[PDB]
Amino acid sequence: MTNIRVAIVGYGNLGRSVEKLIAKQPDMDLVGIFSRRATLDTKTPVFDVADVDKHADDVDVLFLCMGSATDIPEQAPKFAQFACTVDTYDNHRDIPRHRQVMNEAATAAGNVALVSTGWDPGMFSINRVYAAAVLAEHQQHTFWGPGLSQGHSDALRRIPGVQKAVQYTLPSEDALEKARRGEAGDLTGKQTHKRQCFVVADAADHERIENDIRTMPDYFVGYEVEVNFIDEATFDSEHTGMPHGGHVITTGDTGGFNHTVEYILKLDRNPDFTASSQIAFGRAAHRMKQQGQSGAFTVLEVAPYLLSPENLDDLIARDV
Amino acid sequence: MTNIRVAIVGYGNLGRSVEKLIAKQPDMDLVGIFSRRATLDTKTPVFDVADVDKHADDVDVLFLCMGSATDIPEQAPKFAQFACTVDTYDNHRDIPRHRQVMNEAATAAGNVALVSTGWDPGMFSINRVYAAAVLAEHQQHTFWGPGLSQGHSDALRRIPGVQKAVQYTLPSEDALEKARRGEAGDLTGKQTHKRQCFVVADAADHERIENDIRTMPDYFVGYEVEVNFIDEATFDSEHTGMPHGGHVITTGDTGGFNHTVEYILKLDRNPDFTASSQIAFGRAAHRMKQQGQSGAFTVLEVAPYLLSPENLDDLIARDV
Ligand SMILES: N[C@H](CCC[C@H](N)C(=O)O)C(=O)O
Ligand SMILES: N[C@H](CCC[C@H](N)C(=O)O)C(=O)O
Repeated sequence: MTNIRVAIVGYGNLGRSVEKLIAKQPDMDLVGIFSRRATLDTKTPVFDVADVDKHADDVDVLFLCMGSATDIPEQAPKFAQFACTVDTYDNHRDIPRHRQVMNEAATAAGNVALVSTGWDPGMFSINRVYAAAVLAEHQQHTFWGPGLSQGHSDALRRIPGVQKAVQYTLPSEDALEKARRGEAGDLTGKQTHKRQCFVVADAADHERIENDIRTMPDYFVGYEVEVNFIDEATFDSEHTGMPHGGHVITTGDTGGFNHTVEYILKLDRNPDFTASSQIAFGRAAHRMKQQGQSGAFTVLEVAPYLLSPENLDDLIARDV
Repeated sequence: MTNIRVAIVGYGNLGRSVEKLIAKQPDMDLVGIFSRRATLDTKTPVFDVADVDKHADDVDVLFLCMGSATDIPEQAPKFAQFACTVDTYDNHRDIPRHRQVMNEAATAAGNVALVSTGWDPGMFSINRVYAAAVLAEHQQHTFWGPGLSQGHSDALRRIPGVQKAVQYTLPSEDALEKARRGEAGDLTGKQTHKRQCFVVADAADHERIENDIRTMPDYFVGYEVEVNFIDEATFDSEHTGMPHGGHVITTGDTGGFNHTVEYILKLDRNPDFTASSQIAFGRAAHRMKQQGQSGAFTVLEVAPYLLSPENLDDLIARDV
């Protein structure tokens, strides 16, 4: 049948969310997990990542769930040569480059590669584009949280001396309300979000770790940053959740008439929504290839019906 | 240059909104208005609709701004044979049929036809699809207003004896809040919207007109309907606006974790946002055809980047 044979590459939080979610897909079959490790805390079969070539015939889509600001750039293209790949690559400054290289790779193999999926990048990206396209004269703002930013949390974890750490992005409600009225055109994303950190570290390292957090380009400089050092027991019991979300707000004027477009996401578990998007886009990638296409593609180049497990005609008869 | 020669067919509220808005498009040129009437309250050149064939060489896209529940079904296909057409056909039960016929017509002429655009159908349709696709187990509700429904207002105007009339769709805020919590799964759209009518008519016709409103299939039966008869002076001074909007709310569970997706529109002028969408989709239709495609297409089959006046690479470098 047209049941999409799928495999996951890597096995952290995201890989784990994708695994449990692939089960609720009516047209997908998890064939296994490709890992560097021989044993893994799962019932799902595991193969050495180095034996992908041997499985390149039993797997339709390769969900790249390993990487962050490292393993995806270096490793992602190698996988494009064996199957259709879907990644959630979120380094915004590098997305254009990452897509150029993935493209050469995918087109060269005759398979499709969907890059930088998720909710941001991903769902928020699509929303920014549609609203800005439809409203000729517009103002647009993207707000995150309140909630745990995965990108900022692991940036904190890479700082020598940091044992455990979490980062909460907190948006200004005033800014939020002003953006809805079209009164936030003089404000940028750095002025409308406070970044709150909770870090476990030896007291001897506090001064150094704090300066390192505050002067970290891209992630923290330019932002109002709060740094909280707590003992490990407090970290462990009070910071267990992973909620997140945000708003993409666009306003536009059509001649003395204001229009407000707002997309909102309230997620109880951050990696679970990222995996859900990554999955629907893997269904699209196969459809795109199965219908003859190749190379890299951003979420901006996929027609919405390609993500739906449903027949196009049912969608037009029920959803339009 | 690649400045899209465009023309408008018809000239009511929508045609009028499209005209003023085409001016703020950086890549479009209004060539004229095709009308049944010789004279029109505009500076824009007007041609007899019957002379479209003579202009089929000077016009790239034909914005169909005439029709509603009549002129579009009968007339829309004739125009597909002369240029790319964009319509805002909103008869939900007939959209699938309307697209089948438009398709034969467009494919037969080698040009593209974008059907049923606007905000609903249109923007709300896209949102229903994405959220339902990404969230495997989901609940979805569409709320309208508060505001003036154009479809229901002109349905009222067709009732013999009705001189003037307006209809306001009012959604239940309780339902709204319950949908955000995932507690509205037992409710339908008929139970969550009250339909409020303001009608001018001779007092002799009130009883008959009211029964006709209440028993009108599709538009009013099944809904809680309020009918208000007012004098014309009151109608004229107090019911001049055309605001509208709504929410598409989807919830989903990923294993004990809830996710809420909400798309909201607050429009100060209803036809102005419909025209803004219709316009961006006319830019896409040309791109689709200019890149070799033909037949009818719903908003579900257009990749988002096709609506943006901007270069794809700028979008990926700035918006992803
Ligand atoms: N930059 C955003 C987060 C985006 C979402 C996802 N990419 C993540 O890292 O959680 C924030 O500051 O909270
Ligand atoms: N059925 C919706 C309206 C959709 C929007 C647009 N199609 C219009 O007629 O205004 C309502 O009841 O208010």
